[PDB]
Amino acid sequence: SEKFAFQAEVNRMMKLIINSLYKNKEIFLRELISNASDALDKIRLISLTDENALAGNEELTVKIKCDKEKNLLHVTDTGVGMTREELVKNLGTIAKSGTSEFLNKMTEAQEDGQSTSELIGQFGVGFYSAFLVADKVIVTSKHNNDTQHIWESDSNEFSVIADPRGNTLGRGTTITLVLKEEASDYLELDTIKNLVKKYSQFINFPIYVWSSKTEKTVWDWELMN
Repeated sequence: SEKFAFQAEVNRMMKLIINSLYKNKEIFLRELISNASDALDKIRLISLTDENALAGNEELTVKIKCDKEKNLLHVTDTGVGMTREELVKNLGTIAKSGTSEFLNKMTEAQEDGQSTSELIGQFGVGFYSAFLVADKVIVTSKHNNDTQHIWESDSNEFSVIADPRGNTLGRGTTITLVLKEEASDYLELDTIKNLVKKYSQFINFPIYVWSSKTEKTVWDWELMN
């Protein structure tokens, strides 16, 4: 277990973003899906140049799941996944070149009143919008060149620890959200299914949502796109 603090710029960008979308929280799910999407492309492309790319988990899916009892929301993809170093640099710092660009474009557009929603998605920095509805955000990730790890933060800091459960993902990443009190509605299946459906009609991968039929009840992944 090792704790860290966010780069300054990432603290600023976290706020802009939480500010930009303050009245359209639902967008946090749009992004979490996009990211997943991107992650799955990453590996697919990689499967072109490597015969063992999918050896860890032969699937390429995105699977949402609500846990009302424990107040949790999960969004797992069998994408490329992240190594320990990337969890710390990609989430805790301004690693890319296009991220700095977004910090500038965002402040210039936000000042002249122009639409920003598109900016966040444009530069894929949408991950931080998860703090709009979550008190705690946890990212479990297994990548082919490392072991499984856990990242967790309440935005005031973050920490990374190797996952004591061992490689349970195969390959991929799980974004676990500890929902705020005012977001307990995102735990309702019907609410989640419409939002997932609404933001995945452009994903090149199948997106499932652990659902119930129903007293006899049957639970199973339901294809949404």
